[PDB]
Amino acid sequence: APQQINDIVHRTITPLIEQQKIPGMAVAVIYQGKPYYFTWGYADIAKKQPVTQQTLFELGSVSKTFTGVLGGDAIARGEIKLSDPTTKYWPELTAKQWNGITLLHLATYTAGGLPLQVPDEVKSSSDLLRFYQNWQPAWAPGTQRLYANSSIGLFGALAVKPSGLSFEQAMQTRVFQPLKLNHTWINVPPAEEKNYAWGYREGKAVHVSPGALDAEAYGVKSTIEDMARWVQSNLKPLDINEKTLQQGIQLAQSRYWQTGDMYQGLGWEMLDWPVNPDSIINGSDAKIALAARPVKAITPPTPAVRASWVHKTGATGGFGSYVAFIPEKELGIVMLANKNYPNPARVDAAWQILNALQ
Ligand SMILES: *[B]([O])([O])[C]([N]C(=O)[C]C1=[C][C]=[C]S1)C1=[C]C(C([O])=O)=[C][C]=[C]1
Ligand SMILES: [K+]
Repeated sequence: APQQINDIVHRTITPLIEQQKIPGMAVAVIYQGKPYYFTWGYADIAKKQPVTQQTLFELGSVSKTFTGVLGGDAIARGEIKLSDPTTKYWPELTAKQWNGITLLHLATYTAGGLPLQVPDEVKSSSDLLRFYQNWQPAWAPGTQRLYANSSIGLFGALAVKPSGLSFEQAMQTRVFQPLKLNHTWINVPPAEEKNYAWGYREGKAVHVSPGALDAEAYGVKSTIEDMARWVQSNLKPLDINEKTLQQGIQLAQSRYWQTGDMYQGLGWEMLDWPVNPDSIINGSDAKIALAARPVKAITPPTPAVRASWVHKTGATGGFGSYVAFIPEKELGIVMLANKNYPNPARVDAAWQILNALQ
């Protein structure tokens, strides 16, 4: 690999692993459209299994970027419209607070304060309907952004309804397969367990537990190679042969709302480049605080901007992931770890690396 990439990655990540006590980590840097991989430590401490380029990590909320692109692909296929009322897909949502809430609001966390998490007690389809029917919005739709699994999660579930496929089948056939993400999974098959890293929380080995809308909001597991290919695909959508998928990727990076320096896409979040780490942290869900922020609609949405820092953070109880890329520089990075460490530290490292290589 080019020495400049080798050096900045090792000089940045080694200290990070030491400071955060991360058991295992994989990093990919995409430079001028080529991936370079790095691994450290352990996927399974007790069984002494090292992290490799084939190790599966829980992506946590980075899964939302796949959900956003799958929704974009459905829009491109003419199956759904973001301007469609949620009730068009779920007529059973008869409670009056749902009047005026569209798929756009669900996809962008602007429905009026849907909760951060779906309660553990909510499991079945009937439980889910009851939960959304009982939810009382704090605000009118399209006025404030409140990051939430229950918002983009519902968007993903509804977006695939016209297809006639389960969410998992739609993701596999319309996104994973076309992009050759052959070691990316919503449910890890038994044959792949030998490569599934354990997450570590308070020193205990853990894997994510089943939950309602998990697949849609935080349930994808993937390798550093497939994630590098996902970044490549999002950096250069015009190279994608499947027209609706190319279009869907472009729709997911469009700018729908602005709050401060941040713009909300479908799954992806974007800031204009150049920008410093402090601004990225404060202009993203990478902050320690859970924040309600008024938003300004971008009418109509701005098509994907090349000079942007496009990114997404993700976590599960035992994992911490981060993806960021800058289209106009053909540069990107994926950082996958089996410990859920502070988001600001992820942004700091990613920025240090990409700024050095830009
Ligand atoms: B996402 O923003 O990473 C999302 N992840 C999950 O809901 C999956 C998890 C299961 C247990 C812990 S995270 C998310 C993460 C968190 C958090 O800080 O743990 C909160 C809200 C959403
Ligand atoms: K589920």
